[PDB]
Amino acid sequence: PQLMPLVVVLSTICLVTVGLNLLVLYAVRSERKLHTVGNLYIVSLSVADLIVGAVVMPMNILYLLMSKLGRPLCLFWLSMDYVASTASIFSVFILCIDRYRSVQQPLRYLKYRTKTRASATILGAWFLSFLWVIPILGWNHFMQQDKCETDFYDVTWFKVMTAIINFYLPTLLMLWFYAKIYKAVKRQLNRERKAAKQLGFIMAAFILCWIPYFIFFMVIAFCKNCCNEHLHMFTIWLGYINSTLNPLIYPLCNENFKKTFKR
Ligand SMILES: Clc1ccc2c(c1)CCc1cccnc1C2=C1CCNCC1
Repeated sequence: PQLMPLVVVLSTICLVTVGLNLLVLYAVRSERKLHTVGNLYIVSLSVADLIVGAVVMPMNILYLLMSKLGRPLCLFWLSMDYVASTASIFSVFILCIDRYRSVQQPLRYLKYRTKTRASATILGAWFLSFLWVIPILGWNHFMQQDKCETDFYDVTWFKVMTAIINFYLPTLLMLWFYAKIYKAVKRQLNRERKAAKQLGFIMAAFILCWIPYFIFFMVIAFCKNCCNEHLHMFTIWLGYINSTLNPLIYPLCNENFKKTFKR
């Protein structure tokens, strides 16, 4: 009776998130000058972003309006949320791989940046994401140990290991890549400058949005009586606000999106 208007606001977030994602997808599939050989990489993120919104928005809202469906639907919800997040933070990983390779002194380079390899690496990211999904459905039947939380919530060590891997290794390798990109930018004395700003703003938006979620998650990872239902919702939804913002963060630095966004 005192939290429903907030639920309505989070529901209103859905329309703009889905609209922005579909707008980016249509922009890529329309303009040849915008149909860049590398833009397809970021498209993966957008596609993942779109999935996120849908597969998370009503269901999680249906989690808030209701108090504490069945097993298959909620399990699929968790699995697809996990695959969407992993696919996003590996589309960004592929983007940083490609920026690192392309800005590294391109003498015997620029010949491994085609579109077939773009599709191949996107397919590989999707396949590895599904391989990460498989544990969500099959935590049981592999090991032998009303609400539907993560199935391995009672297992602290696996939780810590997966969080550590899927945050540190992407984010730390990404910071390495961004630092070397910035070093190359500084030594190479504007489109490259705006690409650097785009990568920097995407980095700032995750780090800032998913540092509270991860810090509180890792505090939970060793103690149970340390976070209620409140200090977690306000972090998950800042992260999803970040996912919504990324389609609008794209034109801020790479503003070639002018004509296609105002057709
Ligand atoms: Cl960068 C990032 C940030 C958060 C998460 C991931 C990736 C996926 C892996 C992962 C593993 C253990 C616990 N939580 C998660 C995350 C979730 C929970 C499900 N809903 C989406 C957010």
